[PDB]
Amino acid sequence: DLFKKLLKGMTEKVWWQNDAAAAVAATVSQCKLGNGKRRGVLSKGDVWLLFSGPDRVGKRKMVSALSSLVYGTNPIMIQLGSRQDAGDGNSSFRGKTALDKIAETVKRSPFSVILLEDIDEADMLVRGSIKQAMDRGRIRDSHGREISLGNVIFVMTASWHKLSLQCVPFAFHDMVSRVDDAVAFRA
Amino acid sequence: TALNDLPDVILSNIMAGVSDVRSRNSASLVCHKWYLLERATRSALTLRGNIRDLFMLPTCFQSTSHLDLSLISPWGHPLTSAADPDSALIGHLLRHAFPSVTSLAIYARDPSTIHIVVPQWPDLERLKLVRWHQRPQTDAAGDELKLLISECGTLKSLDLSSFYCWTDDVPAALGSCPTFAANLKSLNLLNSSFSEGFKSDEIKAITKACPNLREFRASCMFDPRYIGHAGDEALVSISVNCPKLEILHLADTNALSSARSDFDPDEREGLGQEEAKINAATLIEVFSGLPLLEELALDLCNNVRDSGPALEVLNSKCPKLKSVKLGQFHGISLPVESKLDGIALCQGLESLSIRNVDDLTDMGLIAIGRGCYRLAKFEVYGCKKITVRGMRTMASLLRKTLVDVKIAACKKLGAVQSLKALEPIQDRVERLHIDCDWDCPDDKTWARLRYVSLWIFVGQLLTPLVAAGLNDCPELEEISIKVEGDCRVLSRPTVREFGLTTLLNYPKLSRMHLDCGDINGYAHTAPSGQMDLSLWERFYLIGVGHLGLTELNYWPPQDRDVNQRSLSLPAAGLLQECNRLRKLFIHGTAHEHFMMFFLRIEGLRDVQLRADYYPAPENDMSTEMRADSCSRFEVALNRRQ
Amino acid sequence: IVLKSSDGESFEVEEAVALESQTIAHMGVPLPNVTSKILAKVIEYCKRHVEDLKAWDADFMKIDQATLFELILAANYLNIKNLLDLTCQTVADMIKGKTPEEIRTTFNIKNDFTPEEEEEVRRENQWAFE
Amino acid sequence: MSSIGLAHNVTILGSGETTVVLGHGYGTDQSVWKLLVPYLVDDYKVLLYDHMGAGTTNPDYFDFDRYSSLEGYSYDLIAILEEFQVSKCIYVGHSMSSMAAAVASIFRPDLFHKLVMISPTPRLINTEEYYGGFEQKVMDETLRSLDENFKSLSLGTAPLLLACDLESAAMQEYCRTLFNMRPDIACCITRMICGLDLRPYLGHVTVPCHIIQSSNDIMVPVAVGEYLRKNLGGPSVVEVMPTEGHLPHLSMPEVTIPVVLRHIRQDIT
Repeated sequence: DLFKKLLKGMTEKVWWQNDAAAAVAATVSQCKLGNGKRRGVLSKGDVWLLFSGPDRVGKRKMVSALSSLVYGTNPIMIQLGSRQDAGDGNSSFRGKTALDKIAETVKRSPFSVILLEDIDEADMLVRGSIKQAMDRGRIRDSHGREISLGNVIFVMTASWHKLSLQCVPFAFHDMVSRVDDAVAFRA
Repeated sequence: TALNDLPDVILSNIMAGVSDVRSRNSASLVCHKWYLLERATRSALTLRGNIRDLFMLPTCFQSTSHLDLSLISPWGHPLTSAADPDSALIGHLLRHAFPSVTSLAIYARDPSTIHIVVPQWPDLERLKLVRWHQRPQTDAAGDELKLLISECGTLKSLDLSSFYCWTDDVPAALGSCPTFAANLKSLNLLNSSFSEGFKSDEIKAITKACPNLREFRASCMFDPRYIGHAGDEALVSISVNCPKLEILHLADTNALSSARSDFDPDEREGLGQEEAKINAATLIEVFSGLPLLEELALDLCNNVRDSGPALEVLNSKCPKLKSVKLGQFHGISLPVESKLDGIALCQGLESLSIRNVDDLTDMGLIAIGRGCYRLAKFEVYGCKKITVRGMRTMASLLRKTLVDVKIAACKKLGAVQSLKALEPIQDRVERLHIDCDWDCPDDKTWARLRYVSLWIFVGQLLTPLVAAGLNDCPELEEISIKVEGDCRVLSRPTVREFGLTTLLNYPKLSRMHLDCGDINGYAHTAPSGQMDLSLWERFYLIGVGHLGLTELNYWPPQDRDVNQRSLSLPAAGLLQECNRLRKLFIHGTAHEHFMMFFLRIEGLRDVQLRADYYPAPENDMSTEMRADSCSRFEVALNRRQ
Repeated sequence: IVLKSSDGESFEVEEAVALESQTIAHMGVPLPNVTSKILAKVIEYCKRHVEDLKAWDADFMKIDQATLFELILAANYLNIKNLLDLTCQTVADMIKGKTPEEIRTTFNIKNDFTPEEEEEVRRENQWAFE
Repeated sequence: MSSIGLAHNVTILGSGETTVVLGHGYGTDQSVWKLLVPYLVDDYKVLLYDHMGAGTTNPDYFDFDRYSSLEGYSYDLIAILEEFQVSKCIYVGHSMSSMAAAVASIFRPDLFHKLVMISPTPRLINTEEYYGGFEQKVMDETLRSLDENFKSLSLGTAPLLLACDLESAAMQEYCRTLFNMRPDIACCITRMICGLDLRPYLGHVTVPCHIIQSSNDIMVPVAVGEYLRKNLGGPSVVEVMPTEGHLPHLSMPEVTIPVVLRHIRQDIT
């Protein structure tokens, strides 16, 4: 019911990625319904998705569709790789790094979707912090403050080539193991 | 006859009655017999010294029952380090120096500190752990709190209101040993530094493990938007598992924040303003299950509506109830014709705290005043409909008993309106809080007023305070001023000074709290044409030297972006001018050059930089504070003759 | 019941007023360790105890040093916990807010501290947050 | 530990064989690198210290005669490097500290492998033909303010003159941290900065220098990078990042930090 109710919209927007859209629709539906991974014995609200594949604009509008459907809000545009535009490089935030931006956005918006572009090109520190947040359920900012993840939808755009383990570099294997789901976008 | 001719029993009884530490130190220098009496009858000691010279600890204080080790310099420094094999000697030294300790307060920077110091006193009854730093990483949860469980133990009271940890540590430690949890009579978990409050399951487990609790305070999350939020089931489990409860204090983590922008619904960008999973029937069952309740506090950040019937049941089912604190409880007083209802039926109340009640009107205030005729302390926050007439009539009704009044964040009640409303009890009120709001539209001796608390927005002046009505206060001794706001958008003030010289109108003023720590600005780099926090510190601290202050707690304004609360040059220079200062506590950071300014004060004795905020600086490379600087400053201060 | 002072003055007393004192209740009833006015004020306080009040307790204490110490000794002898407690509190009130020299001057106390002793005591006192 | 390591608050972090030395600018201390240090400890050994004028150091150890010239700071840096057995270090310095590091490298070339420069300038006072700093009047006003603060403190009054009271709007940002020290020490350091002139010495620098500047910076002109590139005696490279303010490594970490790591890791120059 939930699966299709968001699946037909995802198909409407990204119809060239029907199989991947169906897979992530199922995963998001069971995660929100509670049939997903658990942070140990206790249930967790945070959902981490890995969206591989070379289709970037399709991926972006696709997560936008999920944001507008399940939560009725716009996505938050955090990038980590060599994709910076005139919007992400915000000098208004002042003394905030990428991890600081992620932590501040999570704190201010505990109920939304988070799109992390190019996790492959992210710094080692950022990936380690993401692993720590996925393990402990709390993300640490640059100043040591701990912030609860709430149930924030987390989607990270990689570019390796359902995600096969053979196409993932060894350094990212643990992230794929710990992540709730991995989806490979078709070319 | 004189004291030396009197029997020593009456002399000891007299000496035990001296509570001021300065007077006790003075009396210990009178004669040999007085020295022995004072050393034998001293009960509470707050240790003052450095970690380096801990082995120079005096052994005279053999009869102290309450020991406070949380203020050992450097503040927050690890008392015991596992990297040092001789750190185990500190435990033996403390055990030998204070063998009769029953209440202990210690800064638990490291689990080794707990494991070494706490088990030294088997007869320990009350324990308070303090930690404003990051939680050390452990393999499991609650490992550091498991070190409290001793084979020989009667810890009765546990206080974690200032001990930062994960909310899953407490249930894990309490479930490890049933005897330790069953022996607990008091449990304080009202920590505002928690990232989020306790889950429903964590609350259930904590209450299940401790069936003999008499006082219970906890920071819980009641937002239904989260998963596992505390709700009706958690409160029912609290009532069922702990029938002996006398104090129940449940509050949202945001409700405990110092900044009003965190819990005020009007100051949040649409946050809150939604019903919580708490019903009138659930509150009825909870209150029915707690016959021995004396103090109740439910400070939620989510609205609970039509709570009147529950408060009516409170009077019948809780005869011993004396204090009620309600947060975002609506319909607490909805009078019809003239019949009292809601909180107005609790005639046994002595103090009532009210926050963010939409349904409250003037008639509701009149009903509360007429029904709760025994009220001695009244506090109202965020009521948009109450006016000067209703508050004044309520104060006139409670004229015989009301001595503590707080009126904050009331739109139609400014400073002038609040002072006019408190006219009937002007000659009897002892503690008073008002908001320094001068923009509200629409015989005078405060004879017994001793404490005044003020809240003012950043950039506003203090001069109109005297003209507002707080003119003649012959007995005013302590004033607390809290300043909040974001100054990154304000311009340079047109008036040079905040107006601390206005406080010269009160001749008995000797203690001050200047809380500017909630001001957000620029610390060392402003973008362009902006003003750093040094200008605002100068604006606020000009004229502080003219006041005859003897104690001063100062909170430097913070820069949230770079996470620093440093002292600035004008602030240190102006604080140096206070010649009569005896104690000076700065809740921030300051490097050696500015700290050495304070040696010019001849009467200065107690100086400390206390980073009692979350998160405290982690090490010496994170801020401008160094352990060597603190040691040098302490040595120089103790060198002064 | 009628008591008797040490000097020979005999004063009457009520029943609960006498029951206020543990020594009197446990035990003519001669009182050879007390004076006359000492009995007057102690029984007056016991009366007021049988019958907001801090003003009365304060205005009671508007007496000289020597008579206050006589009240000290009498309250200890007759064993009233309230009398001993508030009289000792009154005594400790003069202790607060005075330097050791002031206390010695106002209490007739001879200083027997050598400068090295006073210095060691001060060094010990520096370990306490006042 | 050692007296040098205690007088300068020297801290050692990280691991590996290559050592990175971080030198803060005047008016700040080693805490300004708190955002850059985590990116380095994984694969580099980080040495942090405070020069003697810093507010976090003991004011008694400050020698007014020695620290009236940059050579005192250069000798202090050399002593710190030799005490902790540091060779071929990568020095990352802020304004007016990279100059001292360059002088030290002139004295001891073997100690430095490369120099990373964050908004440097050999001379802060503009001349008729040299435009690489500020006019004499705008810094004379700052010197007057510092002298007034020192005079007021000597009399027991509060020093109430601030960098935000200057009207240049570039003096306010540049000299903001100059009021973060004891007024006499601040006056001595500011006079040393005013009298500094390393233009003759630029030819003797042989170690590679990586110069980093802010785009269209209003305080230190971008032409200073080209002047240094032309006059430095060794290899050099100039990079421009879109930042602003006196402390880009603290107020704009997301932009300054990647450039600093790129220049630290890249050695071709």
